[PDB]
Amino acid sequence: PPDLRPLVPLDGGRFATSDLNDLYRRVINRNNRLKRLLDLAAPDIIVR
Amino acid sequence: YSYTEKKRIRKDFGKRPQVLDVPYLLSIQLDSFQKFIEQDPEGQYGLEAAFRSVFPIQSYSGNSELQYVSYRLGEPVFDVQECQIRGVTYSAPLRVKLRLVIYEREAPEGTVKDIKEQEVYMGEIPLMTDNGTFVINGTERVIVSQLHRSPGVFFDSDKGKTHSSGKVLYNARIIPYRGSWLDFEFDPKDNLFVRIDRRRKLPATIILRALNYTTEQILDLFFEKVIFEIRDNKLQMELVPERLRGETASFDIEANGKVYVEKGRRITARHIRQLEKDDVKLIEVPVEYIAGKVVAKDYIDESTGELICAANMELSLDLLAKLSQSGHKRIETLFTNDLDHGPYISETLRVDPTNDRLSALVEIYRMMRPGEPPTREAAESLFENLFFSEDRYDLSAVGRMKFNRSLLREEIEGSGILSKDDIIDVMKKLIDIRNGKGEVDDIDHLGNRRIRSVGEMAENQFRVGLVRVERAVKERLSLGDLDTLMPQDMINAKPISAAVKEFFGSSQLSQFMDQNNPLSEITHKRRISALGPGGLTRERAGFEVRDVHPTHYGRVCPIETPEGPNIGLINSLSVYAQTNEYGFLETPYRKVTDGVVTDEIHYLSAIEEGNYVIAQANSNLDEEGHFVEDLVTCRSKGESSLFSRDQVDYMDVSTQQVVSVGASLIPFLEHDDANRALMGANMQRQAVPTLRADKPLVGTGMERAVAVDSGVTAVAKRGGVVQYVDASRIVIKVNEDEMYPGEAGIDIYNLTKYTRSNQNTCINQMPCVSLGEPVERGDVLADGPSTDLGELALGQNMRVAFMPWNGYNFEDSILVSERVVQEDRFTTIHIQELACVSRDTKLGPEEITADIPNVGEAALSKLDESGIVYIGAEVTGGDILVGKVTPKVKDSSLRVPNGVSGTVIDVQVFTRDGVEKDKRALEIEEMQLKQAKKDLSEELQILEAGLFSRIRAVLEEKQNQLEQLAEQYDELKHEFEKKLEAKRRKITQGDDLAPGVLKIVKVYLAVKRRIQPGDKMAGRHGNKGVISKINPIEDMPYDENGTPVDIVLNPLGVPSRMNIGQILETHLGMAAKGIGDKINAMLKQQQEVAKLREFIQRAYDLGADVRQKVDLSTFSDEEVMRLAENLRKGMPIATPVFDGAKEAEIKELLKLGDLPTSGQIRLYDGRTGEQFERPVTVGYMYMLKLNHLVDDKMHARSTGSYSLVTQQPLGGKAQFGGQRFGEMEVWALEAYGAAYTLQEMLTVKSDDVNGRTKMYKNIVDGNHQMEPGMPESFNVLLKEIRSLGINIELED
Amino acid sequence: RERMGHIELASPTAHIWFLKSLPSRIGLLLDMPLRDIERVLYFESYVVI
Amino acid sequence: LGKRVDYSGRSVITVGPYLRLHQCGLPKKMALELFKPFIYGKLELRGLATTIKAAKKMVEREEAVVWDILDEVIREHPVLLNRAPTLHRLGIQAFEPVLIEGKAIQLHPLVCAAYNADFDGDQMAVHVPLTLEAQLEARALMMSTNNILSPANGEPIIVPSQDVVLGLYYMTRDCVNAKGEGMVLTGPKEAERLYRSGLASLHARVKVRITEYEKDANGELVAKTSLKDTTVGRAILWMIVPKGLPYSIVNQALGKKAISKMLNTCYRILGLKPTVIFADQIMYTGFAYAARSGASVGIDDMVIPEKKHEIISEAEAEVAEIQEQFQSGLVTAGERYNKVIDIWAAANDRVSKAMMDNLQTETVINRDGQEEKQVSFNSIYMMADSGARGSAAQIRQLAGMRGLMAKPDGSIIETPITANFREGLNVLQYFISTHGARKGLADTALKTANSGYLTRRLVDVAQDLVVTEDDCGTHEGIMMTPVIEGGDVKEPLRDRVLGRVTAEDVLKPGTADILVPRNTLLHEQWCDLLEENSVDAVKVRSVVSCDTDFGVCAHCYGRDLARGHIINKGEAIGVIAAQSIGEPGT
DNA sequence: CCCTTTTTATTCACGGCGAATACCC
DNA sequence: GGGTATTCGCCGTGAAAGGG
RNA sequence: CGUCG
RNA sequence: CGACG
Ligand SMILES: [Mg+2]
Ligand SMILES: [Zn+2]
Repeated sequence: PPDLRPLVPLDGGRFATSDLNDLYRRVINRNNRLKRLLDLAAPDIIVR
Repeated sequence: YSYTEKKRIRKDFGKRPQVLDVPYLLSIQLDSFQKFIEQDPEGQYGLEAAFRSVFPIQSYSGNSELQYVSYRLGEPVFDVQECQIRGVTYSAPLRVKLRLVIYEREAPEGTVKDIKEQEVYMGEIPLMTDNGTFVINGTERVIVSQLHRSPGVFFDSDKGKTHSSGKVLYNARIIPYRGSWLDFEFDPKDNLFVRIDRRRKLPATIILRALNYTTEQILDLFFEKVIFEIRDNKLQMELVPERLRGETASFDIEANGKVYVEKGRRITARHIRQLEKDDVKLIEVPVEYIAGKVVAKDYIDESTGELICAANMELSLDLLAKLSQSGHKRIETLFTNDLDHGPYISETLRVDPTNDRLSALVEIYRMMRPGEPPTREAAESLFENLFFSEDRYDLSAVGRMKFNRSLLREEIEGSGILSKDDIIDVMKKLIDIRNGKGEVDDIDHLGNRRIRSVGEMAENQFRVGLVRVERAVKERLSLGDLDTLMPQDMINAKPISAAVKEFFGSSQLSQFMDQNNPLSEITHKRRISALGPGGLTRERAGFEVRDVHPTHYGRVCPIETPEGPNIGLINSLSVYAQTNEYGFLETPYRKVTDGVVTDEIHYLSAIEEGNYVIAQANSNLDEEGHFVEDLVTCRSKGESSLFSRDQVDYMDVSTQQVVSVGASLIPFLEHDDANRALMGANMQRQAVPTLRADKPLVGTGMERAVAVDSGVTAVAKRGGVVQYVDASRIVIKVNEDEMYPGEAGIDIYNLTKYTRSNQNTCINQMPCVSLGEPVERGDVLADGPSTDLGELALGQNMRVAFMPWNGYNFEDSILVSERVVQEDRFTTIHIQELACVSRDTKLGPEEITADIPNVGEAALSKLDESGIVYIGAEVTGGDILVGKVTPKVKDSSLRVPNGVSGTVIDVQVFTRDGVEKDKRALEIEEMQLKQAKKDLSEELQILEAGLFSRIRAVLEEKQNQLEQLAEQYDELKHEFEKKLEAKRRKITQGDDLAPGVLKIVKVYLAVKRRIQPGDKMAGRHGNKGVISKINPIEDMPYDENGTPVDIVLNPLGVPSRMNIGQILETHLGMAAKGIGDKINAMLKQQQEVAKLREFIQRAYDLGADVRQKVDLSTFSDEEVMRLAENLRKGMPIATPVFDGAKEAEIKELLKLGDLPTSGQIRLYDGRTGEQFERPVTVGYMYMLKLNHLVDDKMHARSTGSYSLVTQQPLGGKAQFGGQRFGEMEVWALEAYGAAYTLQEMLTVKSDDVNGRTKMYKNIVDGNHQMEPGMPESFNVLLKEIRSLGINIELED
Repeated sequence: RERMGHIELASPTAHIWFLKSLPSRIGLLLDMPLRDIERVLYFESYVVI
Repeated sequence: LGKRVDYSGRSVITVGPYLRLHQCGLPKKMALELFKPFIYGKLELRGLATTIKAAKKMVEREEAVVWDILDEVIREHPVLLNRAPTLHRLGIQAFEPVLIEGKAIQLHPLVCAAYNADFDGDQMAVHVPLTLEAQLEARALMMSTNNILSPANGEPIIVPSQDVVLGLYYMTRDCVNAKGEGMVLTGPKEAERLYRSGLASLHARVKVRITEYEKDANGELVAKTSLKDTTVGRAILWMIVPKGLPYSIVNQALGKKAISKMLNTCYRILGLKPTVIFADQIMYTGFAYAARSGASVGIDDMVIPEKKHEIISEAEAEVAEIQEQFQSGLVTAGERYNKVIDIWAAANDRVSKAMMDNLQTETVINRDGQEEKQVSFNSIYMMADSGARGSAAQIRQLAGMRGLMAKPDGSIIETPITANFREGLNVLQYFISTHGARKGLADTALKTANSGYLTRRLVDVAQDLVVTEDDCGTHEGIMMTPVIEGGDVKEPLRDRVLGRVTAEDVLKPGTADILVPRNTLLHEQWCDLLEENSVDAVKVRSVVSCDTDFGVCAHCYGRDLARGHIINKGEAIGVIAAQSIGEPGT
């Protein structure tokens, strides 16, 4: 749940965030890339 | 004497005169950056070596050459005094000149078309000030040195730590400067393996086959070749008399009718002497010795062209029969041994099938890259740029020197690249250690460790930035177009600026400097830390690394290490210790020639110390340079032994060579233990400056070096007289012999008043010179924090008695009277900093305008019409200082936290170019321009008076001179107007801020902290403790005169802790106070001058061969009264750490000042008023005050805020949090019953957000009943395990 | 704090706690050493089905 | 397992010698901050404030109305004092806090031996219980007056450390000649009056009439009047001693262990109620007479033996002669080094013996004509002999030579440190001492973390063992016997079987009868019969040979070494055992 | 909001447990 | 045809950032 | 055990 | 997340 991973909006040049949210965002990005890759009839090495 | 020493002469008790003066303590920080800044024609050190390692560069198929011309540093627009109050980085721009030429077509050395030279700016480097600090973000920053291992080759070993067998195992390790390591380890099965960068194992034949070596070019190097020849009967080998010692008799050794060794006879010296005397060459060997040898070279045939056998095989009977019947005259082999030699190369060649260079390169590419398939060309390029490329593997001169010194080479210069013979010499040195004729080295020796300063780390970071810039321009020039635009914007200054901001900012060795004491600043600047980048880890250290080697004599102080996690690694540098050219350490030594001690000094390194013999500094002389004793103690190679008189080669300089400058200020160091002196040196660094810092009665004499070596005081640059004395500035008119013909004239010294340090401690400089006092060069002008007339004054001194007083000094506590509180002695001013940041906000930005809601009617009287608090108003923690409004009305005003109540002394407003204040920053700018105008008017009024005197003395030659001085006056007024316009453009310029802020206001609060029960006070010998109760005056014990004792200590720590130097310090302080009271007795009444001068001469002539030798006959009548005024509170005593005063001199000084010999006078009780049964040791001791105030330790919380990730209270004092109930407290509660105590500890107080409110309501209504509830942390854990692929629930 | 979400996977994947448990659960359940499981899971070799 | 708590504070410890054993000192600001809802509830129940906000405004404005309300809530409400390093159960105790002026907590000196907290800037935490059951558990179980014994052994933890033992040693001592020697007194009050008036000295052999009470009968206490030759200070200290103790515990030398044996005798004869007042009265008398003693150190207190230089000269001559014999080619170096270190150890022992003989016999006082020799009244000798602060080895290193300083790699240098701390030293006699000090500091800094990890591993092994039964009945057991390493004895029979139920009957070697039954407790009376019968091995039930499922019984454990009775049912003894094992591991 | 290519290569003490080569009957 | 002693590695505790 | 970002 | 006592 998002209450277990608090993201306080800091004030500065860079944004402060948690690493677990970035890992989950990377997992969702890889899953969406694989979902876009399966809809194009890709060969074996790229889906591998 | 100088003008400072004539004010108050400190009496010295040293018996041995010094030969070498104490040098500048900040030389290890100043000379390295000086060599980094300036240019050298050789290009060895500095920025020239960094620019020469990259330039020149050459692109492939482009014919473009970008060479180097010169460079020049720029001048910063801000000085040091402006960046400390502005916030910008004190740095200077770097201007470099390059030249880009282009060649013709099909001509690598053709002519050029055009030249491209310009001035390119690449980043701003931070400049070091005169004290050795760096201003990064307005704070002075000090980068400490790094003690790392020198590049080269070493030999480590393990004492059976890997295998269970009891034996020894050696290993060689090559450490380069920038490259990959090379480990050559042994095995218990007599094998050799190669480990590179902690990768997988690899035998030594692969690294030998890859260097273009055959099989016959390997076995002939590590072994001796034995050549057999065919004879008529009983074919024989050659004999060497030095190769058959240690082997049993295998046959009957007999030649020419005389029997040498029979069957089963051990070789004695007579038999080998007869063999060396006969030296015959015809001796037979039987057939059972042939099969024990191996093959050295593969036998080829000259008739059929077929090989007989391969290389490194076993000799059999059919093979020797075929070799005898074929016609092979030369039979080659090697020699095998068990106590002299070792067949390791023959064993290594039979554990792997690697025979050719191709399989060796395949194994190299497999060990280096386990995923990529092996090949031929890329593996050859990989082996080319591993160890035979200067861009990826380069060593310095110290690495080549340590590599050639460990292999017995006379050349100390090289190219810095590894060759093929270096590995052969390393393996040949490694074999002799295993065989028995070698020796092992050690890592803890100071000859193998190198100190890296900031001048090398900044050069390495600049080289990293330069190689990044040249890699970027090489990747850009591979596809870009040429002769298009001037090479000025193609060089990106952003990677170099990011590299120097990462190096000078967030780094392991770039730490803050604590400005609580000048001795603390000197110790922090002279700090040798073994940790940092490129070193070891604190948590991964062992026993011998934290242990100090005996070769640290005079180079590392043994009683200055921080106790705790890192002890023995953050050690400090000694007094006379100096760096070397290669980066080592050297100490001066007096040269002893045929018994005559010459006054010249010689700096000896760590490896040169053991080669010679050095005597001790505590040796009596006959005033001629000779030793009065025959046998004296010295050191030969690391141990103490008695030597003769002629055998003495060197001698120490002084007794203060071993300890540092932090441990030299402890009087009577030889009477204390090592742990007590270590704790005293650690607590002396944490001294806090009091309100009126007075002089110590018992000192050493190096306090003046600490006072004038650190940039915390004001010294005179040129000699002259003082013209104007003020608390803000000091105007000194220079003399005529030091006045430059082109200078401005007088010198103006600005004094910092009430500035904030890094430890929230108030620091200021107060003047000490009078109106019209002659000063000279090197004379002090203003006493800063912890300074008394150019001497370091850490704490105060008072009456100290050692007796138990009603249990108020039970373990370590200190009973302090109310006279110390009433005399305003231990009161410290603390300055805090409170800022207010106003950033961007949607639907109404953050402003400091009027009509702030949620206020009171009393808040308007303390603020102005804008909202800024006035300077000089006593505030209370919880009030409103800066009222900031945030439209979204919402209030975001800056408030004072509870626990601090001070006075506003300075308000700094930093505005941007968009919004400018109309009443706050403008009056600050007017005050700064008025101060600058007053300063320039006071500096040029003397020049205007001199020009008026010139125009009155002068007023055709005279008309031409009048026109000359008139046009000079016009040029002077023109440059005056130009300087005024330049100062107006400099002051009213502005600054840059972060993208997002509007303005930043800062309010400084000055709180006055006094002494209270709960504070921490200590001395200089390790007598730490706290204060229990402020006793009244009439309750304290007193002597017959009625003077009460200020501090009552505990004498129980004297038999427990071995620090008895505090007793000698107390007796010496009592004698000094008696001398001062006898001096003041001649000043309270009307006395003469000659009797006081005679008493002063008697006080400075105790005897026992002192080295002070003052002369009071040369003093005039005006300075004797000033000296008596400076000595009416007590005479300072200089006591060195090992050349200190004896007990007889203390007894003579006690007998001189009408004091008893034992020093224990009978004291009466304060409460009852009767004499004690035993005499009490009472005297004067120099006490200190530590930075452990009770106002920063007391914290309590009943209800407060909680975290968001879990329902638990916070922790600390700045945030409103509670104490942590650890697991050991839960174990201690489980040792008792404590069921409902543990149920309310971790469920009601922390968790149960609906249960703790019910508990608070029950306490309010008057019910002491709780609920169990449900802990929220267990629900967080249940939701966390359920986020994985593991299911967990609760069953009913 | 108690409401959760789920992410579907278009391609199946293996677990880590049942792979490097020392000993492995999949390595104990099947007649296979760990290196062949790492070869199949990292697409290095095939298995006949 | 570890959470942040509320109603907690932290400050710096202070001695505060005017307090009692069951109370401590709390500041007014901490007592006002940690007791805000109690003050709010008292203001609501008293009917003084209108609402909770009015009470909050009255509290945060610093008024003089809620100050006497604090006297009703910090009267019978104990707090939980705690040190930041916790090793066993005595690190968390309960005290009744009083209102003092300052910003520091006053920790009692009698519990400092259990807390292991000196006053060199140490900090401690204080907790406030909220539940009524938590307050009753802090009063009845976690109180400082209830926990006076050690959890590892049956020894009292409330001992005079350095100052009270020095005051009791200076008050009770024998002299040969003083003011008012040879007079007979009528009681202890006359001796105290003569000491306070100044007509008689503190250390003088006088005769007083004392009445000692005995409890040999059952139900009453008899009395007997006698006149014994004693000291005036012992007659003053007899008023501190209650009626349950005889005069044989007062007339001794009264060192460090004598006060502990006196407190153990008072606990084993009278109980817990007269002991907590007797220890406080001992501490009050010691703190009162420590100011009257006036012991101080100096230069003349650390004497130097005049025959030390002769021993040093003959030792250096012997090393020079054996070095000449080594250089001549007679004795090899491997035995010459052992001979040099042996004669240096012998010279160090001779110098130490001469220094001890000079320290213990240096004062002579005459009585009539000829003079007499007695024990010296030196301050360092009084602090070393009584066991107040410092062992004998530190006095040997201080006055005499400190001996040989060893190298940290394992070897030891053959030449020792000649000069002592009173005389001057060079840099050669200060290097190896710094080597050994840095080695010892790194050793303790690593071994305290090793001991912390060891006790952290040792708590979780026996964390689930609760006594659930009283009697089970087992026929097996261990053979308890004092072990013999080869020389003399090390642990007697009394300190091995004290408070443990035996397994079977003990066979007598002389007459072969039955001494003890099977299920019986071994108190302080059966051990005397066991040592008088001179048995070899006793079959005693242990913890390993029990048969209770999921825990042990009350008979297989025995005495809990905290109380005189048996351990009650439901005590987690495994955590106490792990804490008593892991505590002296440092 | 998205691909790619030239090489950032960075150092404990001690113990438990799993896996590829071997001599002998 | 067939198996555990010895050894050697892995794990437990205190290659991806730059511009438009 | 604290301070800092 | 690093430095310091
Ligand atoms: Mg302490
Ligand atoms: Zn049982």
